[PDB]
Amino acid sequence: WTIEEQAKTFLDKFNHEAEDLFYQSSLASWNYNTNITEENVQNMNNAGDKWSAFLKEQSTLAQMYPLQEIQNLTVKLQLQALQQNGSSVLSEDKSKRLNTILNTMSTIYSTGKVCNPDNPQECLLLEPGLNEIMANSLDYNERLWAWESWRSEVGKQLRPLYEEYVVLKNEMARANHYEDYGDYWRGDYEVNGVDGYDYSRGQLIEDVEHTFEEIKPLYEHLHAYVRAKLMNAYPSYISPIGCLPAHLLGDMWGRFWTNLYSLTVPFGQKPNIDVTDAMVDQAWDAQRIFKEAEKFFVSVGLPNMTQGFWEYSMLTDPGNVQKAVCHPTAWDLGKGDFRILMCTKVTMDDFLTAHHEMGHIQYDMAYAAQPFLLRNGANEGFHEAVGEIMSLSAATPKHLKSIGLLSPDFQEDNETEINFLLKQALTIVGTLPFTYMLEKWRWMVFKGEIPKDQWMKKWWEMKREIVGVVEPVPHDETYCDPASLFHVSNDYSFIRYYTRTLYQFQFQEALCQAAKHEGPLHKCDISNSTEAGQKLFNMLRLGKSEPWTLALENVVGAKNMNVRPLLNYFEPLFTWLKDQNKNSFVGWSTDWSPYA
Amino acid sequence: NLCPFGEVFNATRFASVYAWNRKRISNCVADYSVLYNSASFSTFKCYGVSPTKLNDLCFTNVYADSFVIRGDEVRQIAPGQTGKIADYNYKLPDDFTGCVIAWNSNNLDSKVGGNYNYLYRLFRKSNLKPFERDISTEIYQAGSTPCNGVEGFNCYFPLQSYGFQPTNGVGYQPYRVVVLSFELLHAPATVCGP
Ligand SMILES: *[C@@H]1O[C@H](CO)[C@@H](O)[C@H](O)[C@H]1NC(C)=O
Ligand SMILES: *[C@@H]1O[C@H](CO)[C@@H](O)[C@H](O)[C@H]1NC(C)=O
Ligand SMILES: *[C@@H]1O[C@H](CO)[C@@H](O)[C@H](O)[C@H]1NC(C)=O
Ligand SMILES: *[C@@H]1O[C@H](CO)[C@@H](O)[C@H](O)[C@H]1NC(C)=O
Ligand SMILES: *[C@@H]1O[C@H](CO)[C@@H](O)[C@H](O)[C@H]1NC(C)=O
Repeated sequence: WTIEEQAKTFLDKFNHEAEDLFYQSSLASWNYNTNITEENVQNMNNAGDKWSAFLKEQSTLAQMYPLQEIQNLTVKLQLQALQQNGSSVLSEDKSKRLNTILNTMSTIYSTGKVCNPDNPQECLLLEPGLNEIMANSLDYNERLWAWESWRSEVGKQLRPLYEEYVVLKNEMARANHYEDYGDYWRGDYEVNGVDGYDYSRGQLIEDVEHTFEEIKPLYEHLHAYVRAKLMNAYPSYISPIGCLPAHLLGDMWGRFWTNLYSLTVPFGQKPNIDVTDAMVDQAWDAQRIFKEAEKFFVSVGLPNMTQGFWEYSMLTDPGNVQKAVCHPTAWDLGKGDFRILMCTKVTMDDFLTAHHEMGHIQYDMAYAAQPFLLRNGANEGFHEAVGEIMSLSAATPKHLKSIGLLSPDFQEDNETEINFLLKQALTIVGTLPFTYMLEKWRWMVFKGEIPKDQWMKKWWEMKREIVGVVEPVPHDETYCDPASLFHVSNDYSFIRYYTRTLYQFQFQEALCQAAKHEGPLHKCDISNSTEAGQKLFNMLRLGKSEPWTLALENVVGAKNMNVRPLLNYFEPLFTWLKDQNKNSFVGWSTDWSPYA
Repeated sequence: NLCPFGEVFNATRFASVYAWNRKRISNCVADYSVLYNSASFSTFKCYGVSPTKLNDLCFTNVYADSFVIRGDEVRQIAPGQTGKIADYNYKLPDDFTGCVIAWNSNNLDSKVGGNYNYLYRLFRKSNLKPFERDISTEIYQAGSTPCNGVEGFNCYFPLQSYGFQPTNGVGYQPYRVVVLSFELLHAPATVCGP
């Protein structure tokens, strides 16, 4: 009975006790997110309290096994996850206050309505009503109305809540021996016991800033190219040297520029590489989308979805009999219960999101047999990357023609090729400055670097400088625009989508090399390749049992995040854009403003 | 004079696997073919014989062990297996001749909120020898510091609850198990096929 052996047994106890408490918290959350009510808020709060009190008792015991006397790597990793006491290091009042704040923000976010001014009772939710305006409208004033109403009438409700959330979350983080909540979040990437594979929380910030420097030129030129195109889409409204107005970017925040494809398509006379129209003509519904994503995975040697996944998931809007949070989420409840929550519409966007969310489930299924504490992505960027690897293949014209969403005599040109890359960039390259800047703002707020009466000042400064984007209306410190986005008001880390976006290409490189793919990385579709399926799975099945730096090296040969594979995926488009822009302004002045 | 298999296979309540029930069967006719087809069993595996072959056979006694476990654990009710159930709860011998039968009991043995009445033994200081049954409640001492009948540090109560919720995946759902041993002693065969 060495210490290691005593810890092994203790964890044996833990895994078995933990499984039910966690599952009951998951179920309680599921009811709330599918059916928002005070009764379901109370049950969620009760199940989460049980879970947290269980975790607290368990962690204080785990810390009675000194890690210094522990050689088993995977044992050491489990006791490392119980090294901090978690969310229960807050008083009962503060903890109940924090939950109130979290529930209120999430409820406000998926329940708040703005009413039309011409019709004082034709009300619209963010999803679908406002999102539809922000994805399809070509009217400056309609888009300005939806963008401003959301932030004015809902984001203002969130402002004082967010303030106290920061205070409370930082105390939680300080009590867990971090500097602030933002440092706490960055710990997801920390690696400690392993020599030549360590990674500190400070190296993340450095690696993100350093890596972002190499993405700027691609982004500068994509920026300049859409901005010239928007000039004709909104006569009078676009400065040739200014930032883009934030309400014209194709969704509520410009987090993705995908919906600008119809305005920026480089070669419009060619077959439509945007299969949204094609899948409405063929009567596709949500089920067809998800059964097609399932066909894609078993094509590479991975499993069907479970029967419980099909019987218990919510794959479409329930109607107005329930108030649900429609933001696509992949749920691993425990005990082999896997669900997706999604309000699926018949759109290429939702087609690809279906593959990506299923990808995360596929990950969850592959490490279900790992011990509870290691049932997780190697890091948050891994976990958000798997799905996107899949959609890189599922989005290619080759793949789209094979599932019958392009003509069977569709022909690939150097022009259809550029159309595709352009659309891919709108999504993938567009989101990077958006993603970096949002987290930098949150990191700065958590670090105490922005006085509260400067929050919205610095937010829009950072938008103008890093992102090339400018508010169409001046915003007071009564506003809380960061919170008008799901992840900010639902308390999720955001840099995952940055690191995730670099990983996904590093991985695609390795998967395509496995599948023997021939030419450039953007023509690759791993469908039907079990050798690719297998290489992916052997990383999925590991969960967090290996530090992410080694898990990454095992698949791609690098112990660190790397921007070169993404840059090279886009090289053809980069050289094109630079030619396209030879007569346009490139770069942006931050002084111009839509309003004067 | 047919054998009371119903009493066993169709009982409303089943034992926990740590305290598995054994029913002695004797002086009766047993149609093992009608059993194989009397329902859809997820598992019906015979080891020293076959079902059609058993209606040709006579035995002194038949023993029917029954209990509930997780699906992902039914693979342990077989000779030569290891793991929590085979090691600490129910051990078939290596030379086992007899049948293992199991079916999904999610609809009888799950409950919203969860049914926790079924237990399994989590810890033991050594392995059950075949067909032993351990209903002891002594604290398991994970070290040399003695427990003295109370839970605590390195001191664990050895029996734990399954949690059966109707939404669990198949591996986590309850399965009902029946194990049939066939005893031949130097005495009259009293249980035969037709
Ligand atoms: C929604 O929640 C309430 C309790 O808060 C419950 O009574 C109702 O049946 C639920 N509706 C659905 C569709 O689950
Ligand atoms: C929680 O963590 C702190 C700091 O490690 C520790 O001092 C304390 O004893 C732990 N348990 C409880 C109930 O606070
Ligand atoms: C780690 O521990 C597990 C058992 O918990 C063992 O199977 C594995 O081989 C060990 N590896 C190392 C490096 O300790
Ligand atoms: C292979 O992929 C093609 C499309 O590229 C598809 O039509 C075909 O059915 C797939 N074959 C198998 C065996 O999955
Ligand atoms: C269990 O009950 C059903 C319904 O009465 C019956 O048909 C079946 O044969 C029974 N099973 C056994 C093994 O007796």
